[PDB]
Amino acid sequence: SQAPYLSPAVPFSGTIQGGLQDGLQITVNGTVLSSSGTRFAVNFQTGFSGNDIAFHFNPRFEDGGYVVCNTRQNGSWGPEERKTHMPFQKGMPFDLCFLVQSSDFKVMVNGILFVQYFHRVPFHRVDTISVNGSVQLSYISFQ
Repeated sequence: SQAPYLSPAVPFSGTIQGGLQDGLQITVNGTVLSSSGTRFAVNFQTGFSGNDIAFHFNPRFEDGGYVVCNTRQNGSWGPEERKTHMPFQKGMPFDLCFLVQSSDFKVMVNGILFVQYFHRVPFHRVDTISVNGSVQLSYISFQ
């Protein structure tokens, strides 16, 4: 059972030991920084390059607050899935949980379902989690 990453520095890249598995939970506990920019991202990808991101979760404190989800494949982005809600507040730590399922990721914010994102590329091929942008991390954990 994988040990958590404690206070990882941002921008962060870490192996997921099993790779994703149906039933796996990944918890990201962090805080958006005030007056340090307007977006951050959590990426589930294959390897460390950044060119093949199965699931890009991208909150943007712009235009009212919204979040974009997308997939990148061979360094081309597909169609964005936007949600016009900002479930994060600057200065407030959040628990952002990703549950892997057969057909989708379920994304919870403090336990409440935020977005469901259907796999565009096979979940089993994901072996890496990455965070970047305007956020400070406290931990990333696995169950």
